[PDB]
Amino acid sequence: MSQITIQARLISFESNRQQLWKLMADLNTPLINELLCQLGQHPDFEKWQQKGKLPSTVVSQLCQPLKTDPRFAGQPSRLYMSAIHIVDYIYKSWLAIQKRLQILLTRSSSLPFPLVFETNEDMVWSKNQKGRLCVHFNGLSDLIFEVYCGNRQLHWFQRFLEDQQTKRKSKNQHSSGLFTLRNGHLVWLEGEGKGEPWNLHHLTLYCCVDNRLWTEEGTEIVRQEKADEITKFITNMKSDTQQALIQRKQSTLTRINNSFERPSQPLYQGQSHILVGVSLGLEKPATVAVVDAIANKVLAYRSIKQLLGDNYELLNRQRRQQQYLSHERHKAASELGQHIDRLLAKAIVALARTYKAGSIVLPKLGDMREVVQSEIQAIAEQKFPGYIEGQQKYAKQYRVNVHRWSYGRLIQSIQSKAAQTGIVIEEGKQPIRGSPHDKAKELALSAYNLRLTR
RNA sequence: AGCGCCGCAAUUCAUGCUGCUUGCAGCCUCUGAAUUUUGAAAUGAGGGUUAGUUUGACUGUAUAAAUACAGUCUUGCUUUCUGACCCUGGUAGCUGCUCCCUGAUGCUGCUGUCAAUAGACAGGAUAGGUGCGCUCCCAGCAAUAAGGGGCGGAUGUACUGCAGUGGCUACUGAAUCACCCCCGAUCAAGGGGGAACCCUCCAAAAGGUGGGUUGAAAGGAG
Repeated sequence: MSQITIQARLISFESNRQQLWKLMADLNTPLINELLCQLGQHPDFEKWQQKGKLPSTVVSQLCQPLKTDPRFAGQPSRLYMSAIHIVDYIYKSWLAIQKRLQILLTRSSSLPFPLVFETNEDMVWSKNQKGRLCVHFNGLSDLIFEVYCGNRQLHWFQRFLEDQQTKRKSKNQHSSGLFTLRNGHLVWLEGEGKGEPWNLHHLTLYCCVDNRLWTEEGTEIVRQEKADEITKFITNMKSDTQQALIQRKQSTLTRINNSFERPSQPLYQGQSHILVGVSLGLEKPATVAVVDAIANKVLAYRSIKQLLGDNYELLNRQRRQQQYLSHERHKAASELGQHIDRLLAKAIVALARTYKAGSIVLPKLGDMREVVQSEIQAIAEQKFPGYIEGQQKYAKQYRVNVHRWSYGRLIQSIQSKAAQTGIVIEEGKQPIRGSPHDKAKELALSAYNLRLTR
């Protein structure tokens, strides 16, 4: 469930970029547009409106005659299935957002639609004579691409090259599914300026990798899980296609037994009894309570001011920017909230790792709006005792001065960082009319009680 | 006057210390939370300017672990703050809305000089405020059928008045720099020299050789 996106820039000759632009803009983009129009006019679209799913079999069965079409004749079938995967993902996202919010539905832009790659054997690496990390995809392999990236992204490509060399050196005796690659995305970045379009817009690649494949212990865990799943499926099954499938599965099981030359790092196994709870508020948007959960003595209290080491002014800056943006919208973004959420996630994960924590609880996003409203109400009578005009005025002022804190982004960041480290994530009921530190402590004890009962 | 925010005193607490009784007694030396104060420490600023520095990876030793140290490679992807730079615009076109009063609401307000009133000339954002911003007030103005008061042309109840407003395109160009310059490149490859600090060696010393510092961070895409 955990994936990491690695970004890189692709540099090649002018003729190479010209060929790619002539191959995508004039072929793939009209492909995407025409299948979007076809599914819009497809008679089963109305039936598919009810259920938020779309199998790829029907899309392939409606798309394969375009392979031999004169306008779209020259293109690898891998790019065609990339296009159908892209349209499937886009339509699934459209169904998801329509169901969440519960025609033509076509928009346009300047950069060409991307290129996907689910399999990993097609994308092949090589070492340049200069020393760069060249990549050549399966199909049009005579055209070379140079990869450029930062210091914290080059070692993943080094591991990709090492995996390729190990695969080709051992006569393909190693497992292909054990590679760190998950997905590959080929996009552009809207290069500004004037001139030739192919020489103006940069080309970039995103590689989806798995956290549990970088270290050795993760690679033993994942191969043990895969072997257990394969054996369980075989015993469940214990028909030429199914037969060939079972020999392929046993062949992959044999391939798994071979070990990769990967670095060894000790695995983190947090204690089950130790708990960490995080409470999301407004006056104190994030509070942390590290509790033993066995005896009612709390190991650690942490307010948000201590979490951001020499970064507390960033919260005030983001609040001011949010207020200004709300005022601007009321008349008719720097994306700092994402950075603050990621900083908070890193700080909380570091705090949990310091205290040997293994379980952390977060409030649920859906039912915490009433929690925010009750916190506003509680601080309203906190400021003014009993005259309802005072509480109403204070609530209006406090709402206009400070707005929401983008809780869902924080939830996603915490989940991603915990999955990167290996800390269990739980949910619980946030209590009402209590101190935020006491709120976090009560949430942690409630989470421990729920885990004990369930 | 009131709202949020940064921190100064004092009280309490510990999420800190003193001892081990490993949860209890005391305290604020460091670090944080709650409470009255006030305008003495901090937050705070319009638009951009990089192949930007750092937060990297692997191999071992101390450490149960975090963490520190020694050896090798290195890269330019996307961002958050901070430091420095010019400026509040020019060339040509397109487009929305329009009498007085009372309004919710919105715009403006930096310094010195020529015209009291239109506009320019230079510096420069320490842009009108209690320490700073804010749908909040300080004056002017603007617009909307939010209402009232209408008048002329118009047979007409419809329409127009009683010269302004904001937005979009191609060039221009100011940064194209993280100590600062020069050289061709910004689909690509760096080199040379210079001023300041620290360590070691030569060196009575001056000075030179070898190394490091010339800011810190975050990243799963959609």
